[PDB]
Amino acid sequence: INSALNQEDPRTAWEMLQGIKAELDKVQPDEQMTPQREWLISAQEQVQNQMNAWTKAQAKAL
Amino acid sequence: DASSRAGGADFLMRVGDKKVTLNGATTTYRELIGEEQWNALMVTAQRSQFETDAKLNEQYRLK
Amino acid sequence: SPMAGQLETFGGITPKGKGIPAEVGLAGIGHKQKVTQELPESTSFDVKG
Repeated sequence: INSALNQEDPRTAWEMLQGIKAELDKVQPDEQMTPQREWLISAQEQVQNQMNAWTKAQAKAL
Repeated sequence: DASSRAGGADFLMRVGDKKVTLNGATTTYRELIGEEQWNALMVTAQRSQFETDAKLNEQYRLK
Repeated sequence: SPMAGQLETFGGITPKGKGIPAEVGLAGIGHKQKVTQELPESTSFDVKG
């Protein structure tokens, strides 16, 4: 999860997080909230913040 | 049981205003339970949907 | 595709959930460009005597 949060492109980080969620679905095969799904929700929120900061730089360069 | 299921908040909110006779006294289901106990039950029923369903929590938090 | 339904249910938060494409999770997040193609115009010193 931490390596997926240290990517330069947020679009790659999002897909990496989706892959990690798919991996986790095989060890927690139910619907309740666990402290490990909170990890992934927080990671996705952080990736959204990173996308905001990334669009700053892209717009400035353009 | 109803506090731990989706849609149980609506059921409990509707049933709190209905009558029951126990020990020779006729009360409502909200009066039979305590006032603070009823408020705690309401909070549990409203918040349990986001603990027994990670999909809802993820959807709302991402929104 | 025969696997169009298996790909959408890949990466969900729960095994009954659906994965979120980046075009939807990151949708709406962006910044406008402050520079436009509205150029300044020059005027000629035209005196017809």
